[PDB]
Order: sequence, then C-alpha cells, then structure tokens
Amino acid sequence: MYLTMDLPDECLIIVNKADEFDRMLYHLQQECVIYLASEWMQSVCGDNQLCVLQIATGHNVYLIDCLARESLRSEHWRLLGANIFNNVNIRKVGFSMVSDLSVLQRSLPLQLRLQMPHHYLDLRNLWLELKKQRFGVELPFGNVNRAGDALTDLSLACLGKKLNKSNQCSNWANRPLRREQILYAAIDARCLMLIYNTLIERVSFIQAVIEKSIASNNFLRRGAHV
Amino acid sequence: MYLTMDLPDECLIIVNKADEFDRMLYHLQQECVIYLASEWMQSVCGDNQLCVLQIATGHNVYLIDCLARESLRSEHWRLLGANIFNNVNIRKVGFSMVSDLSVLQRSLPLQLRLQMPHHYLDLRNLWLELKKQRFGVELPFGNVNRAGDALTDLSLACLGKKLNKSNQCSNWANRPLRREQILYAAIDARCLMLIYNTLIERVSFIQAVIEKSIASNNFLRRGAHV
Repeated sequence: MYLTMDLPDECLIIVNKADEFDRMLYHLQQECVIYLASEWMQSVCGDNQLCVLQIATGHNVYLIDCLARESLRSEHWRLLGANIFNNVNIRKVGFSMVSDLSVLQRSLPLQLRLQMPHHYLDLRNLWLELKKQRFGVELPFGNVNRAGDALTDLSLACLGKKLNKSNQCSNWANRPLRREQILYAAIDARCLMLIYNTLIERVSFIQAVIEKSIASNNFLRRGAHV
Repeated sequence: MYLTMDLPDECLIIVNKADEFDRMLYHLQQECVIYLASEWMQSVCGDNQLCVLQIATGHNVYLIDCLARESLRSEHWRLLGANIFNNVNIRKVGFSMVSDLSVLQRSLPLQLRLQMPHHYLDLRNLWLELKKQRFGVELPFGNVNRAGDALTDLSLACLGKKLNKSNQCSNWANRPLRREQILYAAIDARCLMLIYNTLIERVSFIQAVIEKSIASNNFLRRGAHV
C-alpha cells in the first residue's frame, strides 16, 4: 500500500498571510532540524512556477503558498532565508536538493548563503553514501543495495510503503488546493522526517555517514544534472 | 551487473565540426525513429550549462558537443530543429522529455514546434500507461507493477541490467571527454532504443498504449515537475 499522512489535520498549517508567516518563523527558529520539499510547475518554453514550499518539523508541516506574493512580502522571504536557511544551527533535510534550492532561489528573495553548506543534508546523497558499504545496509524492509535511488525507494526500504504518485501531476497553482493536493505535498515533506529518523535509529554507524554526506555538499560549483 | 555499450566504437560518432553536423543531418533525415538524451551541468545560482546532446538511431549514436558553438552555428541548430525535431514523420523517443526539451530549447536556437507533439514518445509516460493495466505487464525480467519509474528500472525489467551510475556525476564540460564519459552518454541514449524495441517486440497490445501515451504529450501547458 501507499504511505499516508499520520499527522492530524490541525498539524498541516497553510501559510498564505503575513501573520501566519511571522508565527511560522517564530516556531521554526526554535527547531534544530527541518525537512524541505516543494511543488512547482514547468513547461518547455515557460518560466518555472514555484507554487508550494513545504517545511516540516518533527511534529507538523507548514505548507507555504508561494503565489501569495501580495501578502507574503520580500522581507518575509528574506527573513526565512536569513533566520532559517542560512542558520548553521538548523539542519535542513531534503532530497535532491540542488533542484529544490535552485527553484527557490530563482523564485524568492531568500538570499541563500551557499558557501560551506554543511547545515544541509541531502537524503539522496546520504543514500548513495550508504550504498558504498561493501555488504550493504540492512533496513527494516530491505537492504540498501537492493533498493533504487528514488524517494519512493527510500520510503519502501525504511517505512515499508511506497509513495502514492496520484495527485503528483495536479495543478499546483489552483487556489484553494484540493484536500488530496494538501496531503500529497505534506507527505512529500513528512516522509523525509520518517526516513531520516529511521536511519538515525536503525543504522549504528549513521553519524559517520552523515558527516561524509554533508561534507560533500556543493551548491555553488556546477555538477552534473541527475 | 550493469548495462554496457554493445556498439563498436566506430558507431559512437562525436560531432563538434560543421561538416560532421551536416553529415549527421543527412543521415538523421532518413530515419523514422531516433532516441534523445542529453548531459548538462547545473548549480543553485548559475545558469544551466548544456554540454552534450545524444541522438541515437537504431544502429549508432551521435554525441553532439553543445559547447562547440564557434564551429556549430545557429543555422546548424535551426536545421536540426526544423528538419528532425519538428518533422512529424520522425518519432523522437526519450525519457522525462519536458526536462530534456526545456534545457535544449533554452540553450540552442532549435525553434521547436511544440503544438501537437504526437511525434514525441516519452518512455516514462509510456511506462506509467502500462502500469494502468489491472494485472500488470510481464516483461522479460519482471512485471511492470513491481518496477519503479526510473530509467534504470525500465532497463532492469526489459534488459535485465541496471544502468551504471558511475561517471554520471562527472564534468560534462571537459574537452576531450574521457572514454568513460563517452560510454555513459552513449548508453543513456542507446538504452532507450533497447527498451523501446523490447516493448515493441514483447507487449502484444503495445501500439494502443503508444497511441494513448503520445496523445497525452503536452509541452506548452504547465505541468507539475516530477
């Protein structure tokens, strides 16, 4: 079966007004790990359209409306960048993070500081580091050496459920979002928390692997697109 | 084990001069199916750098140097767009084609005609269409309903080998390319041919599925990034 949202509806927090954004900044600043996902629209000739930014904590998910630009002003985005993204004491966990950060940086005035990005953890890079083990790594639902590299493969091996890709190809610009869209976007962030916490609890040498992975981060130098 | 290049070295044709490009146009114009892949570099704040465009036929692979812009002039790219990409009598087979075509269109003056793109076949979309079957589809090395959606998953199910991701994260702008880079780029295109031909030969109702897939193509309207 597919991964479902385990949080109560009250813990999925839609942010499309300034007072909601200010409250979110207050809570995010007190966390030491958050989990990043986004939803955006693309075409062959058009500019990318960033629609949703998801920031999960260990206990809730913020769904920020990136099209709400008359209520969410430049200074809001700048402070999200300065206080949270650029804060070396908050670990930002994501998956395939060059793509996510590129769309964010080009769409929003976050002014990300990308030198020495050791406060970002890309689970895709961490997964590849685990696969460098000679005998693999045994997880609750399989060995990393038998798993693929997509986010749904991490979810299967760690949590035992695939990600439901229904509503993946919806119109992320529709307002209000359908319930199925809110759940899909929230799962995209919450599953990173569940995967990360599975590795933290179940892989005895995980801290050495994390340090190697965060050391390999490079967002400023060109790398091959994957 | 991993998929290896089966073609002789002479059938991997590097194109970085005008006379080579003109000869390629002559041969491509006589094909009715070609297979498209590309290699490019990205960073969070920099512009995407298109490095290699791979165009495979059934019997060889062209590796076009997209950085050779003093020898490969605008009219060369325009004629590749007009004579081959925009030619409704040549099927262009690819995988995750919005991303590929977006980088091509923004980097090169191909002037792609994207209305009614029924002469493109995206194997990723075709794969998802096959997964809509109630009982799955049995392929030589597994059922589509047990496979993932990455290109390496199509390769495993159809051909029995994963794609080697060593040299995936190389510097695609280095000249000359290392031998390992030429082979990786050539496999990225050649494997589409091997997968397509496996489906053509082994799935009895494949033509109805192809028609549904090509009908769903839309490159002009915004769609969710996957």
